[PDB]
Amino acid sequence: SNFQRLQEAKQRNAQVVAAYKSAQNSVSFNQQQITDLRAKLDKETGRLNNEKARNGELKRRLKQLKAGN
Amino acid sequence: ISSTRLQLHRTMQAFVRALNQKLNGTGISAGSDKTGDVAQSGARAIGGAEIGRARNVNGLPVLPAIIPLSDGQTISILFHSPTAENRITNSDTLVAFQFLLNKKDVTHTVAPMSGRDMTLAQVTMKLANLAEKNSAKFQRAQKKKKALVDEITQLQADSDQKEDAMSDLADQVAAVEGQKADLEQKINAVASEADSLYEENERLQGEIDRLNRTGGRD
Repeated sequence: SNFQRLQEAKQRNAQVVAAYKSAQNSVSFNQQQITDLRAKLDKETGRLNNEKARNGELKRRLKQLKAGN
Repeated sequence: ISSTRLQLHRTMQAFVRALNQKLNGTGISAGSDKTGDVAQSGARAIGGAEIGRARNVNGLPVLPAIIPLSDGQTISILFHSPTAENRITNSDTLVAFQFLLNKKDVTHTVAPMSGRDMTLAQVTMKLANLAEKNSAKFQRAQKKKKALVDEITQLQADSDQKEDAMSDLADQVAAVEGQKADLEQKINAVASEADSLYEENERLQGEIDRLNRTGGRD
């Protein structure tokens, strides 16, 4: 019978179009979120930079202080 | 009614001629396109019906006669031999009882038994009427079948093309996920380093103030 063929064709058609739409949106989504992650990493690196500079300056000042008793 | 071979052909051509003469008003006509074989001999009954190979239903002789009408319909009448047993042989009276139109049994209305007699004009007119009644739906059926073929082919091609397009998106997502995990690890490492360094700085600052309180041990 061709009627069962109609059934299977239309159900596979709907399935495939739904999959196509969702999979088409996924790429824009994941690009957005990877950009966000890059931004967070850069912010954290900036704070770490500041902390390292402070640590170096403070250690140098200590070594200046204690020398020669 | 008729012999197996000595009266069948003549009765069939006469029946076809009667059908043709009284089916004049309707565009449907009855006949056969078959013209013998490659050899071209005279005294040939070109116009008429066709006869099929004998079969046996439940131990009884069966002999068909197919009348292929125009417009795609057919009329078939069936003979059987009560006077003779075993094979049909030849020179043997035959009985016409079953009338079929488009493979559907229709003897039930064309040939009731009534008054222990029956004329042929009723039969001919009745078959003509049912043929011209049925032709409309018998013709729309083929169109709906062809439309079904065309539409299913188009739809299936659509689905295959779309799936071929779909294929690679999972792999794309997988690569994205790998990059995401790497970014998370990087962020965690940087944050841990920063907090540890802060604790170190606070301890050293406390020591610095404590030592400057006394002036570097004089």
